[PDB]
Amino acid sequence: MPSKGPLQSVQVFGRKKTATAVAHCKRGNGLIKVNGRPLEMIEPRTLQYKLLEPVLLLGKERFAGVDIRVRVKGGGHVAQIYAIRQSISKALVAYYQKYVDEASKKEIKDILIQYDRTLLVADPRRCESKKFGGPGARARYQKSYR
Amino acid sequence: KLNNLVLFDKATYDKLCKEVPNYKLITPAVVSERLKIRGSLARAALQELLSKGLIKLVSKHRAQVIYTRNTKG
Amino acid sequence: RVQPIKLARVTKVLGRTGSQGQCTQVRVEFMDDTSRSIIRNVKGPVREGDVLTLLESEREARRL
Amino acid sequence: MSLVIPEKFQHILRVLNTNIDGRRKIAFAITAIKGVGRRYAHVVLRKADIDLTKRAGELTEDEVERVITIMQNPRQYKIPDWFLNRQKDVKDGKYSQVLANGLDNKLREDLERLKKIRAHRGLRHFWGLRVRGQHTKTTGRRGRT
Amino acid sequence: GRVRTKTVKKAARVIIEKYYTRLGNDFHTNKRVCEEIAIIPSKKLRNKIAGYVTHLMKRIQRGPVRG
Amino acid sequence: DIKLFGKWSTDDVQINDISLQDYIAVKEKYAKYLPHSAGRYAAKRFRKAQCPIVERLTNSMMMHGRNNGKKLMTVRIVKHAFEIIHLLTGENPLQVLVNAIINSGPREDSTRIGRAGTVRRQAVDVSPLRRVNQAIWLLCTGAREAAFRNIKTIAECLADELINAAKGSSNSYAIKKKDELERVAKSNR
Amino acid sequence: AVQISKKRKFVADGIFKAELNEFLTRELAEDGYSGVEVRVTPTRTEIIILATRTQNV
Amino acid sequence: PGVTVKDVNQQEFVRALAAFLKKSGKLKVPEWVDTVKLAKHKELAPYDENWFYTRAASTARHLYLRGGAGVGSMTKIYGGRQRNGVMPSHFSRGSKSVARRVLQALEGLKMVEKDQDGGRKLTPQGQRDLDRIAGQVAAANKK
Amino acid sequence: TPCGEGSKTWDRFQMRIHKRLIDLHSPSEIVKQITSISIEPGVEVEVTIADA
RNA sequence: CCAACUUCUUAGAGGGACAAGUGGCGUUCAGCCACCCGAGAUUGAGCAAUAACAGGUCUGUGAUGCCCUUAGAUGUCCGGGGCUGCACGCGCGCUACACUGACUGGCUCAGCGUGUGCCUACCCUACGCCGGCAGGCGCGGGUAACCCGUUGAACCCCAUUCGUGAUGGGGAUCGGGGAUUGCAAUUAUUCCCCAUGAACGAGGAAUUCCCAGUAAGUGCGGGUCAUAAGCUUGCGUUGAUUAAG
Ligand SMILES: [Mg+2]
Ligand SMILES: [Mg+2]
Repeated sequence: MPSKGPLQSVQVFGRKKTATAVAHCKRGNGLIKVNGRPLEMIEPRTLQYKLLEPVLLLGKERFAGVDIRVRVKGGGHVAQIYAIRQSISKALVAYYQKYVDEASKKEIKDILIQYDRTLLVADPRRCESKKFGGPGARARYQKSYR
Repeated sequence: KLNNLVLFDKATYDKLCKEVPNYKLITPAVVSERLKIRGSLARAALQELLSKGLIKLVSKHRAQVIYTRNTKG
Repeated sequence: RVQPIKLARVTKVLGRTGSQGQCTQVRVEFMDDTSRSIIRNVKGPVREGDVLTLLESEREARRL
Repeated sequence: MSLVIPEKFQHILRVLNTNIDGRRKIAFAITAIKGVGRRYAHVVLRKADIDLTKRAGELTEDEVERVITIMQNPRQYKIPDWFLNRQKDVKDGKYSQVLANGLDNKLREDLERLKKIRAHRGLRHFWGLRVRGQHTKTTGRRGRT
Repeated sequence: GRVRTKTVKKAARVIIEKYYTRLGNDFHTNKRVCEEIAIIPSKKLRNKIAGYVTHLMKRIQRGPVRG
Repeated sequence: DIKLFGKWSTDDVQINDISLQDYIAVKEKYAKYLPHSAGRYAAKRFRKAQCPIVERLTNSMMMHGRNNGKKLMTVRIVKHAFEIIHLLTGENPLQVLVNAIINSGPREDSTRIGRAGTVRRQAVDVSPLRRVNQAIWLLCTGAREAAFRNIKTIAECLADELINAAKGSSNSYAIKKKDELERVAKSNR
Repeated sequence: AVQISKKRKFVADGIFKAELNEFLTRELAEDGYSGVEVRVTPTRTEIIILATRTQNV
Repeated sequence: PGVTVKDVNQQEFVRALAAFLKKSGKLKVPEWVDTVKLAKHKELAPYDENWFYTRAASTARHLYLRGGAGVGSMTKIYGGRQRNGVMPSHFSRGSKSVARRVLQALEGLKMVEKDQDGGRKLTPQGQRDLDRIAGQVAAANKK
Repeated sequence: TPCGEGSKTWDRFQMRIHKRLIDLHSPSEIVKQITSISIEPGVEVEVTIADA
């Protein structure tokens, strides 16, 4: 039903080493999930306070006008939860760069930067390939002499 | 020092339910060296003191089951 | 022998020593007057502006 | 519900020739029977319709005798044919699960039968050498002087 | 590990000595100048010339260096 | 305000000894929710100082191959052992760990390549990062050779050794081995 | 016959270029050969020599 | 309100449906169900006694996520780590003719149906009753 | 190494072919004036069937 | 046309960082030290000089000089044996030596890449149905971003069983049986089952490899291939203590 104010919605991602994960954060009422299931029912569950972490220190009721859902492709069990974290870190930032003023973008980015300059900035380091004489990316095979 | 007596005698069980709910670090690897039981009854006896209501659960973890004494406050 | 074991803040890093770079050289100050100083040698990374602890105050200067 | 102990407790049992220890549970105590391993044990205890949880010192001779009977011959009690030890034995043709010292009867019986007709593998058991196609230039040293 | 090679310092002396009045103390201005005025093969040595240019746009604007 | 593992705010922990203030990092700027941070700590030095000690201690716990990449099993050991601390004392468990940094960090240790006073010759002092670096390591190794051929769980044995080192009564290994290095450095002080 | 895959198309015409290079080097050694260039057409196809002496070739 | 399987603890949803098919005894239990070893990459008999029911739950639960998974697609998901001892370990297939029996066990239970291609999807009779007991187990968390 | 002696070197000849794609609805007599317009040895273009 | 669009996928051009800005240094020289902006303020490898070693390879090569051998052939086909034999020593490498573990059952997330032939005949496999496993038959797709295939990998995680025992740790050794490969498995090709259960309880003198996605645990993928990986070469996951001398 495309009637009343459709598609007031930015789509913002987050990557770490393969795991790209994108939030299609619409206008709605307090709904965050990954692939349909809610946040607290996730695979790690020992890291259950670093994938709903930005909704903790920034707010539930401040950030309950949205119907975030995230699909995930790539990565691993530590990669994908930082990826959806980075997805819901900077999506509601970029929801605030456009559909309101930068008074609220300055309000939340200033929290997100001063704590872990890595919630919303991409991870630079990557796989860094093997070499042709050793077992790993730096090491060599064991040298013998006699 | 080995095969230390699964399936309690009567000389240890009357000591167990005397003060093992009383102290606070109630853990299977502690009650199996402070007593002379070899454990996996350490897991068995601890579950039924939780079943009676002498002790309280904290962990519910697979590698570490943590309990405490009764609230005497 | 019986002395209060004393915390101490450094002046400038004066370079490595100890034939392998495993000692540094810090020349601490003894927390009370700014003129009482002794040249010393600690091991561990420095970060100028720290406070290290002296087991005793009268040992040796590093000069042969 | 076993919380202290009953009045009786087989301190060490005695089954056929290998006395199983009384303070393990059943599937891991009867492994000492050379012919009942750890994997063969669980099928015995579940075709007997006994309970798998109890230790060794708390089964009386009613239940043990049904455990002893079906592991004495597993064939006629609905245990499949490619699960046994001496499948298609070369003196009978049948399927004969040996348990006791009879397992050591038929073990040497392979060695002496091959030693009698002078095959290659009969020579390798006779010699102080490996059998199953292993190299011996730089492995298998402490089995010799 | 920073110190720029001679073929940067040789090619960025003839820029500043011959085109002094077309230049100034902003980097992004000078990057388009050498883009247009000297045939540079790739970008990586291009702006590395222009780094020494602005470094000497703040140098010979004060003193008489070999200019 | 930070609720370390969902609980035990970093407000009450008073860093008291002045030699070891700005190298212990449970401070309000540098308190996290739980110790699992994307590191980047050995590209340039001296940013592994303001890293919170809860991060450093859980990283230095998995050592020997079969426990080498396993980080979300070595953090629940810190999550359980802080909780057992609250059983034995009823304390904000961060405060009792930083006293274990205080009471197990050495002061004196010997350095010389060649001929021997003990193996080294010359005892020197310690910068107030290296004795903290040796503080988090002495708690792990002192917990590790008391849980190897022992029925005791490593989460108990961690929780046993550090608060016994935090008081300090020559019972945990981080007191009886640390004072060995200080005494043999006094043998050639 | 029926057609074959793309990664072995590209070593087919690669090994086609390598072989007539080796033959014409042995064939045109005394005439200043200096390589060949191929053109593939779906008609009469088209190859050239780069010979120094266009007499003896 | 509207409750799916997805918003529910799917670890103990397995126990929610292993309790379900055991009590509603229409399921087809094979005769060899205790001499199995379960998918040769592991070397002991299964510790649970009614393991065939809790294996029948997950092959319904995995089928609700992705459609159309045949027998070989469902073998290679229950595979694990085969320790060959002194040689290094590997990954390996499950067992087809225990995955084939259990998918034929839901066949007579009428939760599953064959496909246009090869493979099996679960019929919407299968999705209407496991989400109801997903609603039953969700309200069991709060009570 | 053409022998077995050396110090364990390993060179990596890698070949990377690219590919693009274009549709047509057009009649295919003038498919012949798509083909014969460049001599161009460095292309490998293919003609998809016009049976539709 | 019975919808648009490019954030995520694929690339294509171009833009992007230069030590530019701010301070302290030094001959206000080249530059160094951190800070601010920033995705990033050392991404990692390929190629690589002059002059040489009596380095190795004549068993890659109809590259090759000379010598030797030339039909009772060092040519070459055919069957069998050996290239694998064991009082001993040496070098790479896997598994381990548990409780941070191991079982059993659940929950689970990837990248790199290969695939049917002029010769040479035999590939990737989905599915269906027979087997407690290894497997077997019919039906298909794929010359491939078109099919295998969103590559449901392992570690992990939660759930149970086991408790410091040479034990359910270890699985060498070794018996019997079952299938697949092929012209042939015997001197065990490989795979599977049941049974057997050795040292091994953290390692002498000495020594290697490496400092950021790095060491390492952890699997998958090529290459050799009919059967074939404890090897090698690539891949991703997990992921560090210590160092700036
Ligand atoms: Mg132990
Ligand atoms: Mg040759």
